[PDB]
Amino acid sequence: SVVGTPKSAEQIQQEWDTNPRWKDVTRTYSAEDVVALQGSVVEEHTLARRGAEVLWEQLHDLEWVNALGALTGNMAVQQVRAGLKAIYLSGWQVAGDANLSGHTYPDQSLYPANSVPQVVRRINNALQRADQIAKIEGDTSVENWLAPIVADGEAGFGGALNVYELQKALIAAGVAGSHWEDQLASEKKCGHLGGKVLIPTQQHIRTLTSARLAADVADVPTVVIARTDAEAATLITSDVDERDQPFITGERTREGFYRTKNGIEPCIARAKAYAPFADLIWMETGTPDLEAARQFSEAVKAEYPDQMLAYNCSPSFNWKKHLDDATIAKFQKELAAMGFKFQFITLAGFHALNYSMFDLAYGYAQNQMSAYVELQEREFAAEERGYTATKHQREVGAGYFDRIATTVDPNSSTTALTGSTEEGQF
Amino acid sequence: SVVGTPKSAEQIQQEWDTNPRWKDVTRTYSAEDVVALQGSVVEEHTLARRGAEVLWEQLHDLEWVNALGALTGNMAVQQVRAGLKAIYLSGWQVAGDANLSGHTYPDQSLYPANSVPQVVRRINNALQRADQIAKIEGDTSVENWLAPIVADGEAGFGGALNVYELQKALIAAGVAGSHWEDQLASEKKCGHLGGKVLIPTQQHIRTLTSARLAADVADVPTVVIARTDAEAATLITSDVDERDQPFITGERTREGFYRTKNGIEPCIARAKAYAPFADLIWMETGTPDLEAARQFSEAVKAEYPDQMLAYNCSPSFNWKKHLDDATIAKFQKELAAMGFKFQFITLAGFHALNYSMFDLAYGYAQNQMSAYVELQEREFAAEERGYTATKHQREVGAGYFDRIATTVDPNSSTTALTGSTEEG
Amino acid sequence: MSVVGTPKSAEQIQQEWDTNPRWKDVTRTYSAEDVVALQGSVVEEHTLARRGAEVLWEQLHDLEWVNALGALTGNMAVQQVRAGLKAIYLSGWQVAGDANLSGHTYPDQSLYPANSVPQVVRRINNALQRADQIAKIEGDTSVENWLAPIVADGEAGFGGALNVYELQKALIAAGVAGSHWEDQLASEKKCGHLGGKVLIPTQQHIRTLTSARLAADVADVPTVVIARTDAEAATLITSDVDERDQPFITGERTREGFYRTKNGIEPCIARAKAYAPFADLIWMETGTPDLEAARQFSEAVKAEYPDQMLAYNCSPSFNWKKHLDDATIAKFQKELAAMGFKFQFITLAGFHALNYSMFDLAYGYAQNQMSAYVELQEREFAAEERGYTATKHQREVGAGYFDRIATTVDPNSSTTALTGSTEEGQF
Amino acid sequence: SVVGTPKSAEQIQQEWDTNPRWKDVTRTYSAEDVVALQGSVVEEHTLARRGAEVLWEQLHDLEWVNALGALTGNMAVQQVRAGLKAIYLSGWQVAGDANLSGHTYPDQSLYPANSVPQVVRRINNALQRADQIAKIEGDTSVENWLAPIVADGEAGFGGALNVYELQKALIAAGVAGSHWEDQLASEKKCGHLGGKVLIPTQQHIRTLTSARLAADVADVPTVVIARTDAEAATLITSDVDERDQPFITRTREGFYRTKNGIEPCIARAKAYAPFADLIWMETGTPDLEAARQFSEAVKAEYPDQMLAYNCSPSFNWKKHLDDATIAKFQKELAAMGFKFQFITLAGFHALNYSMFDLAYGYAQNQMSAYVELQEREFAAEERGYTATKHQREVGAGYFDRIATTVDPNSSTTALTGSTEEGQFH
Ligand SMILES: C=C(CC(=O)O)C(=O)O
Ligand SMILES: C=C(CC(=O)O)C(=O)O
Ligand SMILES: C=C(CC(=O)O)C(=O)O
Ligand SMILES: C=C(CC(=O)O)C(=O)O
Ligand SMILES: [Mg+2]
Ligand SMILES: [Mg+2]
Ligand SMILES: [Mg+2]
Ligand SMILES: [Mg+2]
Ligand SMILES: [Mg+2]
Ligand SMILES: [Mg+2]
Ligand SMILES: [Mg+2]
Ligand SMILES: [Mg+2]
Repeated sequence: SVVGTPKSAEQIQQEWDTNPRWKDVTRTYSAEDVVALQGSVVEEHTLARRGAEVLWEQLHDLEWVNALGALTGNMAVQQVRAGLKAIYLSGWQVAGDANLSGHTYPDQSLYPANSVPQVVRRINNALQRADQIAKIEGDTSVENWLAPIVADGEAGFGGALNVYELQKALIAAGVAGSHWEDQLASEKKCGHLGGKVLIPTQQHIRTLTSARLAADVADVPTVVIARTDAEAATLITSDVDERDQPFITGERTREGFYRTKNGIEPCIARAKAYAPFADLIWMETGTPDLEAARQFSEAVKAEYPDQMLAYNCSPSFNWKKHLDDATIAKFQKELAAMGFKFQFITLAGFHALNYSMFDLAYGYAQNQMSAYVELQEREFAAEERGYTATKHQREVGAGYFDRIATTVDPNSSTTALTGSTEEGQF
Repeated sequence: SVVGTPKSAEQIQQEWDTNPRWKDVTRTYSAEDVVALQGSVVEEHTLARRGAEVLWEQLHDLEWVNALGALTGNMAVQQVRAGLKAIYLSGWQVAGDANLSGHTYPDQSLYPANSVPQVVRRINNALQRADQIAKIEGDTSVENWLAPIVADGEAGFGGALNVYELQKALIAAGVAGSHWEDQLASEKKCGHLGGKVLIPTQQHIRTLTSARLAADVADVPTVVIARTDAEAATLITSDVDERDQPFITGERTREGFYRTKNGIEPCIARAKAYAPFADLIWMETGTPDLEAARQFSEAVKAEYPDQMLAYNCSPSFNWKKHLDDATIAKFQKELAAMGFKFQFITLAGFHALNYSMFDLAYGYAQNQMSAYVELQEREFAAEERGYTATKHQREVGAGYFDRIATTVDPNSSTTALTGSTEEG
Repeated sequence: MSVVGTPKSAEQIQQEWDTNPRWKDVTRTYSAEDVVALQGSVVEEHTLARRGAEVLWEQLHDLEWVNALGALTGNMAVQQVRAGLKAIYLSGWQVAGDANLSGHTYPDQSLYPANSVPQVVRRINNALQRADQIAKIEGDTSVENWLAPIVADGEAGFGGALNVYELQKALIAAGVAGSHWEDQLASEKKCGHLGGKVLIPTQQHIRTLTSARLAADVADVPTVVIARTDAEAATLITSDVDERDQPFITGERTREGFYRTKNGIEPCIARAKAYAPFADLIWMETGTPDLEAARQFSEAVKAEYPDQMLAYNCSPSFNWKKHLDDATIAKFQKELAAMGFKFQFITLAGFHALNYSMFDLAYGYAQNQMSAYVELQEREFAAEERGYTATKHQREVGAGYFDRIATTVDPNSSTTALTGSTEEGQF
Repeated sequence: SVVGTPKSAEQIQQEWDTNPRWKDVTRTYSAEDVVALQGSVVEEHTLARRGAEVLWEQLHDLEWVNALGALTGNMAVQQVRAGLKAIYLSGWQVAGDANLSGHTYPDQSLYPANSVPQVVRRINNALQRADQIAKIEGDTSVENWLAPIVADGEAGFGGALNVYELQKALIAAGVAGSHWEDQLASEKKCGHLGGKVLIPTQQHIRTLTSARLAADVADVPTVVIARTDAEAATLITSDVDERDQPFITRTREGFYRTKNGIEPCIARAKAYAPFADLIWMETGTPDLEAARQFSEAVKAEYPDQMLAYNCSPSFNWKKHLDDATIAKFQKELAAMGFKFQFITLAGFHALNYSMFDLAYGYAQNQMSAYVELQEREFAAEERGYTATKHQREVGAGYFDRIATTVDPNSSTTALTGSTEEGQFH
């Protein structure tokens, strides 16, 4: 069999040399090194390839790509139904409510390292079902159900090999892009939690190199995003890297960590060091501030004019405490003009899920069915805007599985939608 | 070690004979049969025991117990924060958005049989975290974070042994109660989908016997709920049971199923047959109708006066198409007076999750951050009603893990909440 | 937009069905248009399922026969291929007993979660991929194909036609080459050599085989579909509705409503003929390892379907030397191959190898401590003569492969694994 | 409900003060700190409690406790059937053939952190099934099917909170004991691989403190084992700890070079002793004299301190030792106070060799090779082997008893009419 035969080093090198995808991309390893790791067969990763290709085209074609954190398949389906063109998969939300330990965790890399890959696979499965249903329903209102997924690689759950395996698993699950931050994995934090410990600049370049190598061995053009936590972090594991030494105070903690001077200066320095290894760069920041965003963007683009940036529109900010309604309304449009081409609300799904169930349950506790009927009536009203989930049986594929059943046995007595209350009452 | 030493058959029999929990409960097997299956060690199932005890007390103490379908841990936490005293775990919602295949499924027993147990364990873990956080915060506003979970056993994913293993896994995960329906597992449907096939009355008694046996071997007083699908089902696998023969038309399908006359009559007959084996009885119905509910309740209670009933307030009903606002407002209160002591909205979580994300995403697609700020402002406003999740770091246990970190090393340089944007 | 994973047209699918000799003897009661209607906008490529199915089909026509042993761990499959076997058998019995997603030990009654065999297919493929990766960096060309095709157990499909469909789809996603499907009631499913088996009607099993083929067609891979009949020993059937089953119905029913049926080779031959248009291979479970009974089955099926390939379970559930002499045991698989049994497998080989080897080691260790372990280590050193490599356990699980990843990322790494290892020093 | 009501700080303190289990145990946190973390309900962990209690009793009653690495449930069942009194659960074997990624890995903490807990739960489930079957068969030949499990915590998969969560998950799964090593989690290695990086002495005390705290919050007396990798490791993350500074002698990564050998192992063992129920030093060769030097040095300061010894398959045994020394090896270690002795990778070698041997024979001679194995199994029945009868071994008789309890007249029970009933009795 010739199925999945690897490319030659010469073919890979020719693609690196000529495909404009790789115009601004440094690889410190060789094409021969990639082939050496591929064995005799390379599995095709259709959704990872398609998603990465679509995401790269969108980042260059659209004014910007925006996304909301999704922690369930149905969440991603509604994001795409509502007109969004990308899915954001938050590690924070996976820690809080969707990880393979079954526990609720704060955002400290506590959950099992295959948790985000499993949610990537789940979101792709949910979008595939919506795509399958749309086809049998003749629904062409959504152009692309398979929206690219950008997923959270955190600090890679250890060393370069832990990074490699997480990137490989995200690709197997069908990820389009992944982000990687310059924190110590054993002390990893939410960008907006305290107690952050940076790793040396060269160690994060190793992480970004490992993430690219896993994508190259998997033969897919995954979008690699570099995140820096240097705006708030006051600790670093080591002063070994001369690029980090300007910020080192000389003081050490009892753990052996070095105190370091935080702020935009070390973020700009790290962003420039990461740029040759990053398709997008993201700096975590303490406030939603267009002027601070402009300072970062202008400083990076002075050295790397074509470097695209990413911006976390964090729910960890109290928005109307900091900004007026006019500034809130223009916020993403203004960032887009500075080169922030991927913009995302990390914890949108956590807030939508927790608030909506609190609101319904509180009403139900007081007024029982009156509270539920208020929601059902809002759902009927949303059908005008394209909402379909009021008809919950077809939404989860009852019509699709009926079509499988009648394909196998046209005369089946046990199909689902005929005689359903959905057919009768909706 | 004497840890987990089994009870004697004599001790089990004495408990069956004297505990009022077992007043109305038929067991066709013996205490000796239970001990024979327990090996040398019986694992304690703390959350299954506590949950089952609390649920049984609530069903007798409260006017009624009501619940909403939860498909994530955080959903269950908000249900309890909002004042609900029980969690409903829908198999439909697990099929649609929370099962171990990773696929979206319609409600036809397509997902792996350990999926509902995993969500039971997840909900218990989430309620335990809320309980842990409440303790370190000195928050006494919720009396019982460990609300009892009633979970969906569907048709047991095969035979009596598949039923046994699902009940055992639900108990291991900390379930309080489980429901079991008289459908053929291979053709299982949502109560409000078509194409339902019943199994014989005696086969469902075998299912209910197996569910009780698994609870007895696990030494926990799990609430066992019998569901009948006979109101809409027009097929049955076999005419072997004389109790089913009055409804058999004599016609068979090409699959070998028997046509049967559906409606309230076979539901009442099956409910009476199931009553000695059921802590609660549930009949699926085509419309939310207080008079039809009364007919069912009065017919069952004529033979079994103390028999408690359960009612699915289904989102599969178009509520304002059938009922006026006054009838909707009194609906659960009126059912409670008829003996429907467990009432639940099966698909509440699916609708809350899908609608809230559609609404936010649509607004965000049009107006970006303005749409998110509308939600954040609703969250701030809900703090007056007891909503806490606006402070998302403490909500998922950042303060609890900080307390572990400072217990291990009081002088740690790397705790999370100090210097957080949440604090500042 | 991206053209990655664009589906084929119904016309292209139909042209393949009409002209590819793979489909020469294959009946599909649904249409090419029906397949495209179920594929949405994007078809995921299943590289290992495609390659495995292609290799298995070629092997079944090229080799005198394909033989396999039940594997329940990745390392088991790796050793089977290292030892020269060209296919992996994945037993549902072994998954029930020691490798299923419940974490429980079960008898073979479809008690475990339905995604358990797919997970083990993915595990075996991952293990063979690691052996393939290691062989490449070691310049080891002693094994031609590390990615041996996997034939996996679909049992009775864990419910209805839709449960069958989803199990086949998950087996394909995991990289299966072939899957087998039996005519038992899923709710009463048994090991072929346990009692209490309940058949389903002939037409219901054709529905199962149709569903298994449809899932492979929608996944766009030529999966090998194996039909198994349990009619040799089963004395119960769910229904007398199918006229093909009525000749064996006694008329008596159990209190469960099952019909008693006359078991033996006659209903197996009848069912095999009914299944043949829907089956790449046919397997009848049998009560004893008997070459003459195998010949009777083969000749009866091939009289109607001359090119129909057959499969044979060389079951550990047989007491072999109670039934056969050493000469008959030695020629057994060769003689079956000449009758058209082109896939032959020992279902529970892994269970017996694992359980016996650990009992033997643990018993010796309980008595004589390190002397018992050293006896095993010395047998491993001795087996290097036969091509065994796992004595060097660090390279066997990829320490050298991960060192190569580490030095690709950072040539100057201070923290690679094999340099300074006791394996480098002492082996 | 009063089910799972927590103990008071006063009750916990009274147990710490008076139970001889805690005689040699330092806790740097308080009883009040433990109660503060327990919420309103404490889940009972029956198998973790029973296993830890049995293991502690065995370590004081038996000349020594020995074990083999088990990576499947059936492996553990055969170890107990054969007369072993403890199960060892190797992280190396989980990396190689039993982890939740589905991948084959070298021993570098690459697999998901809940992998060893899942195998603990699996082994307990398998031993429970063997116990259930033994009861219905009236088989009293094994006194305790629920042998204590000692499991691998590696370097805790990150920080003190990752340690805490792994210990909690091992306890939930029913572990009796867990081991924890002084390596950097991001660079973790097999004891017998190169490229090991130590963490500071105080950082490992933090790990051991976190492992004890998780057991205290879970209210079970888990056996906590401290492992040092200082015999071979030539790197350490930091020179911050004055106890480590005597061995410090930097790399491009910022690691400090350190002088390896028995001296830093003895120093670390003494520092860990107040926080460790057993202490284990990885070593380069199986050497009774080096073991004696370590044991005598630790017991000089901590006379009752029990030790653990890895009888590693990573050693080429007959290259280093004669048959006489191999025969007495565990007995001699036991006399030095090595009360837990284990062959880490026994299961990997038994599984890989047995399938290679069978598959090679089958490739050459087909059914003749399988019949050789089946005949060895029949022959082993004299020594107590039961798995030749594979249907009863995996619980066909147990599930038949469930089926007939539910419906005595069931027509679909498994063993009646089976080939096992027909051909093996
Ligand atoms: C948790 C952060 C996001 C992150 O660090 O991924 C936030 O508060 O937005
Ligand atoms: C799906 C049903 C509930 C069920 O059958 O569990 C509904 O529509 O409410
Ligand atoms: C259990 C059978 C195999 C099977 O039915 O898969 C045997 O005994 O070989
Ligand atoms: C891999 C080691 C064991 C370990 O470090 O757990 C060995 O070689 O024995
Ligand atoms: Mg994150
Ligand atoms: Mg760049
Ligand atoms: Mg249901
Ligand atoms: Mg009753
Ligand atoms: Mg099988
Ligand atoms: Mg054919
Ligand atoms: Mg280890
Ligand atoms: Mg000590």
